Amino acid sequence: MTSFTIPGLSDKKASDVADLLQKQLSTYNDLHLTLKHVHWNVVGPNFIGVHEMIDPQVELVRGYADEVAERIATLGKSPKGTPGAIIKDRTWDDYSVERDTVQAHLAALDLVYNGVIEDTRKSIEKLEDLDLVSQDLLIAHAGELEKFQWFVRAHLESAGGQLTHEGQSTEKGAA
Amino acid sequence: MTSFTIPGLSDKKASDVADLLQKQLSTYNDLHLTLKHVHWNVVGPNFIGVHEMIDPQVELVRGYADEVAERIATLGKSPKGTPGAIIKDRTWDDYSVERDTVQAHLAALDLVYNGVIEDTRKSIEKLEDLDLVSQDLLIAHAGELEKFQWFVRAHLESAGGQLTHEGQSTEKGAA
Amino acid sequence: MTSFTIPGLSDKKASDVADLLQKQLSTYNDLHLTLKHVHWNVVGPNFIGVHEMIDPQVELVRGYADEVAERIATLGKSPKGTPGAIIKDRTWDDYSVERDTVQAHLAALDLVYNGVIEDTRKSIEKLEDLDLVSQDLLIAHAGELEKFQWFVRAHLESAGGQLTHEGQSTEKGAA
Amino acid sequence: MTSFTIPGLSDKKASDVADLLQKQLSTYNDLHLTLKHVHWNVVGPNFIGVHEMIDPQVELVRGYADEVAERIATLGKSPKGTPGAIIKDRTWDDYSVERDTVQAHLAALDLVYNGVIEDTRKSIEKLEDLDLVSQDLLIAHAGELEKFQWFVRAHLESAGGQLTHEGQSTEKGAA
Amino acid sequence: MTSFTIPGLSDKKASDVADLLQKQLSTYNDLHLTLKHVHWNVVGPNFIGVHEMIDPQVELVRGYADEVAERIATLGKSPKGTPGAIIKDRTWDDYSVERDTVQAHLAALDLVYNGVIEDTRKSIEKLEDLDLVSQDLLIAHAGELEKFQWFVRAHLESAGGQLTHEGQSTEKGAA
Amino acid sequence: MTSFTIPGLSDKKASDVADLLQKQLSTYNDLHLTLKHVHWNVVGPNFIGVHEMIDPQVELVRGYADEVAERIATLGKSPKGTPGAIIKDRTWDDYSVERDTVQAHLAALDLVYNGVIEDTRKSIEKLEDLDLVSQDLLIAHAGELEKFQWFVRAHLESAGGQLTHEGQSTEKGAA
Amino acid sequence: MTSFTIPGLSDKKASDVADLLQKQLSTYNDLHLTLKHVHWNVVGPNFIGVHEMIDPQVELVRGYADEVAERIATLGKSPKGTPGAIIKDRTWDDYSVERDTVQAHLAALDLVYNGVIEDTRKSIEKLEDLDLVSQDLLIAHAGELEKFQWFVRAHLESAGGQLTHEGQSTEKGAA
Amino acid sequence: MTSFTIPGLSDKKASDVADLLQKQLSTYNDLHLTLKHVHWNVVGPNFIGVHEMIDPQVELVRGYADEVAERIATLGKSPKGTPGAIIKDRTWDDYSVERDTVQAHLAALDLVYNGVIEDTRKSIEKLEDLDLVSQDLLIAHAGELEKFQWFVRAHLESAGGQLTHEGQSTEKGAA
Amino acid sequence: MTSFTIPGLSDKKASDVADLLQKQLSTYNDLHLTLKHVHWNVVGPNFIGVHEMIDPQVELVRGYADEVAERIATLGKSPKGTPGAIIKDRTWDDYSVERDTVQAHLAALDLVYNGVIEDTRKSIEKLEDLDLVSQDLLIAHAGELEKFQWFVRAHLESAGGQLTHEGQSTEKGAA
Amino acid sequence: MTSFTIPGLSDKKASDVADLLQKQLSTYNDLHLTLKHVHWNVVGPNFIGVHEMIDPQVELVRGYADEVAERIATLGKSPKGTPGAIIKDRTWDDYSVERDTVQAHLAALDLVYNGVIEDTRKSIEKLEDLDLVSQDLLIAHAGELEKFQWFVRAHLESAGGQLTHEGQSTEKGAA
Amino acid sequence: MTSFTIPGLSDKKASDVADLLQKQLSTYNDLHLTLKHVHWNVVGPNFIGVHEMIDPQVELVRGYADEVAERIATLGKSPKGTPGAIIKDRTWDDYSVERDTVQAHLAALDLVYNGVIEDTRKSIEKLEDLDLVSQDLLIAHAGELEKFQWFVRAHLESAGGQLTHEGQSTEKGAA
Ligand SMILES: [Fe+3]
Ligand SMILES: [Fe+3]
Ligand SMILES: [Fe+3]
Ligand SMILES: [Fe+3]
Ligand SMILES: [Fe+3]
Ligand SMILES: [Fe+3]
Ligand SMILES: [Fe+3]
Ligand SMILES: [Fe+3]
Ligand SMILES: [Fe+3]
Ligand SMILES: [Fe+3]
Ligand SMILES: [Fe+3]
Ligand SMILES: [Fe+3]
Ligand SMILES: [Fe+3]
Ligand SMILES: [Fe+3]
Ligand SMILES: [Fe+3]
Ligand SMILES: [Fe+3]
Ligand SMILES: [Fe+3]
Ligand SMILES: [Fe+3]
Ligand SMILES: [Fe+3]
Ligand SMILES: [Fe+3]
Ligand SMILES: [Fe+3]
Ligand SMILES: [Fe+3]
Repeated sequence: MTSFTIPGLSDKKASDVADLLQKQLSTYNDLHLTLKHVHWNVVGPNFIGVHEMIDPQVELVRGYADEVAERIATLGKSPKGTPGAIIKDRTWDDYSVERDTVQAHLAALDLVYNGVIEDTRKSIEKLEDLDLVSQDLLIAHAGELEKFQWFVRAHLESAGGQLTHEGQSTEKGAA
Repeated sequence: MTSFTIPGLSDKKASDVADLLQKQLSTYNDLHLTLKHVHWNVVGPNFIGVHEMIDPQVELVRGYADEVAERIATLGKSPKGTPGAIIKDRTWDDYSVERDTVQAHLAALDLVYNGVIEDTRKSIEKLEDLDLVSQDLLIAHAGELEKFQWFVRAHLESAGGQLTHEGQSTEKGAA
Repeated sequence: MTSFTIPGLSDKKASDVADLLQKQLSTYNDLHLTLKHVHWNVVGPNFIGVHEMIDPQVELVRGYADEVAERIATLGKSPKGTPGAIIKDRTWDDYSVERDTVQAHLAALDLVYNGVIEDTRKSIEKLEDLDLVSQDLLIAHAGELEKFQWFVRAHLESAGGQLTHEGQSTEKGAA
Repeated sequence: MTSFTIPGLSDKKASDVADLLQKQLSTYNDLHLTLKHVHWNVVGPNFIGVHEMIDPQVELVRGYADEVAERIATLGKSPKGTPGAIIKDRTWDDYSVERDTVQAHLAALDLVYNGVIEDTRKSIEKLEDLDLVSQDLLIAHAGELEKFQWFVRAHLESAGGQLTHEGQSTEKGAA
Repeated sequence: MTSFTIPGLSDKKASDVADLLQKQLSTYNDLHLTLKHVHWNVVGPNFIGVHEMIDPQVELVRGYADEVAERIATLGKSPKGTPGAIIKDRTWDDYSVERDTVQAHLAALDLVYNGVIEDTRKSIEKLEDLDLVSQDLLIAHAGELEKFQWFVRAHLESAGGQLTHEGQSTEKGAA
Repeated sequence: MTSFTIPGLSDKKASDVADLLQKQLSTYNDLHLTLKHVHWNVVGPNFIGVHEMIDPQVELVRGYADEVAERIATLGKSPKGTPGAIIKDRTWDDYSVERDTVQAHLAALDLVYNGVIEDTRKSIEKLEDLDLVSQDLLIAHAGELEKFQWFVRAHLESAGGQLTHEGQSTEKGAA
Repeated sequence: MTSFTIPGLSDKKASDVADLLQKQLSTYNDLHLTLKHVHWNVVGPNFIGVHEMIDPQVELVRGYADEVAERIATLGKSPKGTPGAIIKDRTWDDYSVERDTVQAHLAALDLVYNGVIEDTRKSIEKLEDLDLVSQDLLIAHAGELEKFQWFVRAHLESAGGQLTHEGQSTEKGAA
Repeated sequence: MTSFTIPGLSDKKASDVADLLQKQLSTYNDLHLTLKHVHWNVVGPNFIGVHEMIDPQVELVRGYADEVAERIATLGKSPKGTPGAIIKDRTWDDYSVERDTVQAHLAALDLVYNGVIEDTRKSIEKLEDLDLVSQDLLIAHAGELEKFQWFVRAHLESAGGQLTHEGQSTEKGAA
Repeated sequence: MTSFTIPGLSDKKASDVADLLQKQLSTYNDLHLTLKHVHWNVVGPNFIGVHEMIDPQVELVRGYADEVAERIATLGKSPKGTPGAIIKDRTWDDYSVERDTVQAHLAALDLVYNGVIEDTRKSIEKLEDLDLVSQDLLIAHAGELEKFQWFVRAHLESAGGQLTHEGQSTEKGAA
Repeated sequence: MTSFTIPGLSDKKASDVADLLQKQLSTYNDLHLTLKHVHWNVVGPNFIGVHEMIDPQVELVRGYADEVAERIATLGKSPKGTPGAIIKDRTWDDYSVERDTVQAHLAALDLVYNGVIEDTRKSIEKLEDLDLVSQDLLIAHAGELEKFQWFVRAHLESAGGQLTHEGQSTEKGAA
Repeated sequence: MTSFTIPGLSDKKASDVADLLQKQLSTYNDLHLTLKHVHWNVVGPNFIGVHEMIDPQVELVRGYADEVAERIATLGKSPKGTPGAIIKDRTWDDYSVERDTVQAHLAALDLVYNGVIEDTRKSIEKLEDLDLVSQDLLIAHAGELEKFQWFVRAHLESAGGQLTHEGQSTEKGAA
């Protein structure tokens, strides 16, 4: 049973890209479940616009999870997508907010995205010497992830300055 | 802050339907992640047909999770969809198979579906005296869930008799 | 070769639902062939409207036959759909009208539908204690079957009263 | 002119289902006109999201009115849909709000829906012994009606508790 | 609270166009309900063609009601669309026909359209000096309204001459 | 200026196919104008069904005219499609019926089609030795032309026998 | 057999609009046949772009002919669309060009359009006192007719000045 | 190089319509750029609904600019659409707001629309004696422009009265 | 391993049709590659129209290659589609033109088509006694192939006569 | 009011990418207006093909302007899109050609594109050390921009050599 | 005849990218013909799934060939796509398998893909210093090419290990 991988790629690197994506795979799965969670637990006068704004993102992220997963399998390894594998690779805490105003959930998500976008950014740099294709993959995602954050922030942005519920990891904005 | 619910429904029952669906909500979320997991980890000569056969089901189940969740929220409670809430309400073990033949994964899934279809069946009967609408909801699902199992089984069915990897909870069919 | 069935269903009932649907399966197959038959053998000034009115129904019924059939297979049994199995389970006489006015064919069909709708109605009641899902299945059909009859009747309806070619099993309306 | 009805249904029950739906028919017609009325008479910063949120519902309800009406006609009776028949069967008061904030109109609608959902709920129970199909019909509606209310409420919901403009029949919430 | 209106329009005229449309708004609402009413209460050999011919018109008119209504709101006033406002602005009698032949209902509708088309024609002339845009609006409608009448008439037209159930306000044609 | 034609075709035959199609081209142009003419000048209780039944045919024939025309041009000659060229190649009389019942117009058209279908049939046989492709072209048309006639006839067909307004060239059926 | 017309229109004017449109009806029919004629008889290096540019126009004009025709019928009269009625109402000469360069045909068409656009312009002014709706109808057309001419001219336009094959009724431009 | 224009239009008027539209052309171009500008520079809790509400308008206006431009070219003149031609024909000041709340931008836009709708209104009246078609063109636009303003205003409208940031040219509403 | 073929066809003929199509298969493959080649290597003022005109043809031919190939396989033999099999069955020279004016490439293609259309024409006649279905297949193609040539020629056609770069196998037209 | 930016990006670089894109934003806006300008001011025998060839590009560029703009906003800054901001950031001269042959406008555009493609190329290199995502963004554009230029050039290309109106900044090609 | 190229690219590099792509162009053309070849020559129980799995890939590759080709032309050179140019640039042997099991063909293709993916990988690295855009182009392809291989391999993969018909260039797997 000769283990395989992409033509012109060292098993060393293959396993290196494989591990990076697998961590990414779980970030996404956690995220499209979370996103969906805040989708149902939002309340406020601007309920509908944010309620609907989230769905396309959930759809988009689910695809990313799928893209990234099959890339691992193409790399030669086996992708892990059961609830356990998520909690396992997961390095942060399970989304804590529940029924609550849009303003709250948004502020919470903003932070969540800070986590995702910062790690992806890193993986892109790391991947550069490992596999340009897998790097291209994440670059594509990054742009869409970063754009969605701005939609969230723009909702919290200050009159002409910026963000409310300012840099306070894990809540901190009743204003 | 007066708690609400459906017009013509006793808070007693509301909370009763709410709890039933919340358990259902997690079964689905676990299932559409699992389904997706076996989607990427299948191998064999009949790889493509099963690879693709699974996707519509994943799409369908994700919707069910969504339907059921908003029903809870309409009931007055708050739906839980983060990875933790899954493992919490979850009463069985995280899908165990990984890269492996279609035949294996199918046999594994069959069993998984046995779990889901049997609990839904129960909830339907229970719900009958609680809320006909929520019961109708699950009835709809049940039919599609039951139908998908048959697709899986039909792949394991015997010449003219029935199922291979016969009633052996957690694997037991190298034939 | 261990025979299978739906999780949480007694082989006793499974075979009971199975038989009911199989009789239904043949009623449909007979019906979408008949419907199609009258579709080609109609004449009159209102030819086109009835000619086209029938097609959607033929399409709809064919699907019902398909739904019901796979339900049997999901139940564990084997569905029968060859011309013989039809004549076998069939308990009435093969549509007798041929080239003839819309008014005639409609009156003939009305009666045919009386047969189908009355038996389905029965099976629904019977199924109630056997399998709620299979019952739901037929309920869905029933509504569409009953609605189509009204389209047919509305064509025979009296000025403000009702039906022409009044209750006369097997023709009886040259008016 | 022999009066007709559904095969396997007692004229007694037919006329019983017929009357129930006819009352339902007018509730809908009143509702999709009202819904449309508040659609044009809304103002506020969250104008657009609610403006558009209402349309699908108006479209959906209009269909329900249509479904229910043809069911009556299939039952053998004659459906009434002119403005007079509405006011006649109508048992409550004509929507009273006019140009006004979303928050107001929503609170007003919430109450309106309380009326509709409570009566439909009743008719479902009543219909159970009369005609399962007609009951299935309304069950379907109910779920969509109940879901739309939640969209409205979610806009009035409290931080983590519930509804503003709390239980005050006919206005009572400037907060 | 400074009342507004269209740039370059005298509040005098604004309120003048506003009133004209509001009367139009109710004519439409009455009409798309009526149209729908005759849609369900038709019988005859040519049932289906007329049954279906009506729907597009109902859809079209509902839109007109919507167009006209938002024009009022754009004018600065508040549009009225509840069942009461209809009966209020309404100057004629609630459609009187019920279950009955196509020929009858058509003849009845013809007359109804005579009412609508004659008043719209008038409003167009009146509006000419008030607001060309609002006039353009109704002109558009008029053409479609007038065209639909011809479909109705063409059904009643004489061999090569014209209309049956000739000029007899409120029925008068058993031929 | 070397005249061209299809590779492997004798200029003798080319000009022979060319002439046949050019006569066909005018038959079509005359026909899709006529068809359209009777489309606007029909009256009766079954007005709508026949009104609409004609349009697809007009669309279809217009295409045939287009197909046939470019075939001529591909043959090397120049197709003629102005009103004059029609009257020129035309060998029969300009459709004579005007505003009149469906029954009349249909009977008139039936005859018109008898003309078209009989000449096309001939051209097919003639073309067989000239150019199989051009023959295939007309065969295709023929089937659709012949089918449309049956729609027309089926409207005039006798109880179980056949056609009314029986073989009477240029009218002859007030029954 | 009481002759009919549009509600609120004097038979005097009806017959006046009727005649104007009937002349228009033939102009269109002549035009969409002609347009089609030049569509097949064009040659040159820019063959394809003009070949295809013409089709949408033919489709558009055919519709105009249809619109205008049913307007006549709605007016109470009977529209004439057979090849004879064309030549009859026709006041100019049958398109004379045959196989020939785009440049030629375009120049020829330009002139043809000059005829159509100038007469329509007139009818619009005339109609103003007769029927605003029928006037609106032609105004709509005019814009599309005028726009298509510009496409044709733009092909003949001078470096920065204007039109080639300058004002020379019936050919006159080998340059 | 003989200058051209629309058949039946005096070069005097042509150049008159031409100039009017050219000013309109620049108003639009300025507007769909501005609209787009505020589309990106909005912030607030109701960010998404207004963010998206603007796009259809930008798309619509861009088309208007296109329609109007080709009308000029059809008139015989040459349309100007480069950034310079805008600033040139432009008679007001370049949109001044930048990153800022929806409420602000809306109030700013309202005023902008007041400018556009008032000038278009004028041009319509002026054009009436010049070219009915070009007048029809702008009438069409006007209705859509006026309607969009109402969407903007409805967001600023008072409880039951009207507009906030009341008549204060160039800002004046922190409330 | 019993060799198969179409029911009711002599292995003698099967192998005869098989060989004919296989030669056709390579002609197509060569052609849709060539067509594509000239698609990229065209230059001139009429570049775009011809650039795009070619694509549909490439798409169409590729399908023909596919149709024809599976027909061989259905015949019992094995279709050959690798670059070698092309050059093998190929009896002419590899397209020689490269970057060059439309006029050139067209003239070159014209000749290429002369080759294809003449051989197909032959195969049709030959096939007539072998297999009517396979003959029908090629007849269909032929018509589309012949039509495309005319598009090419029409670009080279003379003022009113015909083709430029007249009958000069392998170039010969700088005019 | 804490200023924000992308997670894992130094405010130093953010403002650096921001400025680069803002210059790009104006290049695009200038370009899709210009492109549109030449779209209306083209004349010649190949008018239509180039007229239409331009539209997709205008649509594409407008999107790029939108993409790039929201990227700035996501970066933390504020995008500028009013006519003034264009002229401001603009470093070249406003498109100078007006009504004129395709050949001219194309040659003019070619040069315009030389400007855009050369600056984008630069920004890509510069961005490489600043933000890979924003670099990816422009790379995507570049390919489409570069491809469109080739369409333009291919129209000016020499027999087998290259470009006409050879390297002559600001016109220089009457040939 | 001044030779051209992309703005901001040295003719040195242009010709360097040009040559790389031209080799790529032929690899693709060879591949989408081959792919298609194995598409028709497959047999087995899993025939259909692989039969259909291949088509999307053939469609995708054909596009790549098209993309890459126009990139060359945009670079200034001339793309070569005739069967000869393929065999010329081709450095390996023409696909050797013919009618044969899926398992065989897949194993054969796997190897073919090893060739393509390894060379593309190389060209990407090489191109990095030549033209980032052309590099981006191939990166995109690579990902899709690599993904398709995995579909092929997954069919040959071992129970939990990997690939059958293990590393044996040119067949070697009857197991
Ligand atoms: Fe997915
Ligand atoms: Fe997938
Ligand atoms: Fe979902
Ligand atoms: Fe949802
Ligand atoms: Fe089916
Ligand atoms: Fe099926
Ligand atoms: Fe409806
Ligand atoms: Fe209906
Ligand atoms: Fe509507
Ligand atoms: Fe609306
Ligand atoms: Fe056509
Ligand atoms: Fe054509
Ligand atoms: Fe038409
Ligand atoms: Fe029509
Ligand atoms: Fe546009
Ligand atoms: Fe345009
Ligand atoms: Fe294909
Ligand atoms: Fe195929
Ligand atoms: Fe855009
Ligand atoms: Fe945008
Ligand atoms: Fe392609
Ligand atoms: Fe291409």
